[PDB]
Amino acid sequence: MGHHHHHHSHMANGAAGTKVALRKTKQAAEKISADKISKEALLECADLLSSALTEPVPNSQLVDTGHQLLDYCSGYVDCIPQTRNKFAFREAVSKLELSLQELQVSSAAAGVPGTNPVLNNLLSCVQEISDVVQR
Repeated sequence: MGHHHHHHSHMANGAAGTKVALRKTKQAAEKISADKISKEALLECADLLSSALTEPVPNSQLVDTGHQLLDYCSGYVDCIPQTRNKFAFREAVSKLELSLQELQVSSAAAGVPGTNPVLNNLLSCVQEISDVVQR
């Protein structure tokens, strides 16, 4: 216990733009985290959403948990050989990002189950994304 510096998990976040430089392009698949994005890993991350959209949780948790799927998808999508699936994957991700960004500003309730139809729209997108990989 401690009543002086009372802050749990306070990571020293301090990088004013410095960490944003050559992320515009690539460098080497070995170092690129996107090359590490595994098929099963993406499915498991999506499973967090399907669960989180059926269990009552705060808006922050919903958006932040789904927010990672965008990085996984944006990197993994180009690896998909079948262009049909790759396109169906693109649209699903496009639906996911729009739904997530509107959910955070349309929170209002913040922590109320079923509060916004957007939650079901997210679920629809997650089902599509996983199913595209299962095609």
